[PDB]
Amino acid sequence: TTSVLIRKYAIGDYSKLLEGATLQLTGDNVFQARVFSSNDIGERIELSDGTYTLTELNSPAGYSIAEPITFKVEAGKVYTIQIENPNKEIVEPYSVEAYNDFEEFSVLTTQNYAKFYYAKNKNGSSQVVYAFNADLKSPPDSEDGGKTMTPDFTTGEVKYTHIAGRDLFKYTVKPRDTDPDTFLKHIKKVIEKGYREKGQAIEYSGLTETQLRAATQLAIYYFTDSAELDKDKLKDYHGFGDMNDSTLAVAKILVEYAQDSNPPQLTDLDFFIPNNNKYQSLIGTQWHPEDLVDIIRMEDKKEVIPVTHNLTLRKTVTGLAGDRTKDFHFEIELKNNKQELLSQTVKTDKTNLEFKDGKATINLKHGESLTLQGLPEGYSYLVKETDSEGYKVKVNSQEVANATVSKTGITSDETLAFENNKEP
Repeated sequence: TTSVLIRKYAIGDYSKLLEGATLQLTGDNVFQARVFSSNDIGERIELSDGTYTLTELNSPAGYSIAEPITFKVEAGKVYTIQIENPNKEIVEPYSVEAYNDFEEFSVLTTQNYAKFYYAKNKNGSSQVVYAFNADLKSPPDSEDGGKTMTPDFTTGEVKYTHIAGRDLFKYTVKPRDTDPDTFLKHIKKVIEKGYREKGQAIEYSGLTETQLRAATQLAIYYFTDSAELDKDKLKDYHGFGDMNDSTLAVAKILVEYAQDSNPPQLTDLDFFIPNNNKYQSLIGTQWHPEDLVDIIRMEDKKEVIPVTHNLTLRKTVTGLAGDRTKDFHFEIELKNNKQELLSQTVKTDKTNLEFKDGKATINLKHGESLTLQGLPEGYSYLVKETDSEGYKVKVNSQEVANATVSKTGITSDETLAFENNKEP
């Protein structure tokens, strides 16, 4: 039976796992549902075949609650929606070494390439690897072929989590593609035709191993950082001015092959993510599935606009025939900044309010009010008083025939003062 780890990550920052999220895992077989706190390495569980569901009961301060993940365990494998689980990672994260071999020398034209990146395989050998982010820091310098590494000044030793390169789109900063799967194919085929191993046959006449590696790396950038393969535009671009014309031409051949319709011959590649977000993620040239186990990966959204707002409803009844102890009812529909219904709990000065598919219902009598709290920037409301029968209705002193009002793009606190009038 199947090993899984439940790991909580923050969208956009994978340098460590996101701790203190309250998580619940639910199934439907003979399996005991359980609650736990997301932690720095993952939650290890051994599971029988069946269908399970991970739910976030709530999130660390400053994060949205994520959508529940449903997955199925079958015959030692994990499936989700239907595909086979793409998240395969090592058990001790940020434990793999990668380094830039600071003492290796070989030029592009006039100047040492010096982007000689490697990750250490479990058995001690070194695989060639390539940067995925052209502006972040390279793997730590080693002066002795990867046996010792310069630490980072602030976070210390920089090590990496080894994952299967699937779903690599999210680590790109400025990619050309918009389809994740298309993107992945592009990447695997660049690697397919580029430099992978010491002493391999260089299909391209007159290039050194190092010049191919440079070509390969620039091709990756084409796709990951939208690098323009043009000698003019490259003059000052991370040392690629020193790239001669034929070496550049190969880089083009790699991009053009990858863009073509052939399936990738590579099924899978190692990928590495560093424990410092200013450093670059690395795409490997080899594939080592022995160490990788299934991860149920849930990604929490950083709360992007820390500013939140209040919305107050009031009821006042007037005229000689107005029932001051009638409960008037209000249907409230909220949509967020990006035009999406709110399926979440909401805080008030009284008891809390669950919103189901953008909606919720409250009531008030003459003199009662209710303040909603902590609604996002750019939110919009639609609010209706549902039982106005008999009463002339004004909202913020405006006659409102169908007892309904709306407002989009709200950048501050807002008030809806309903008047219910009934004269005899």
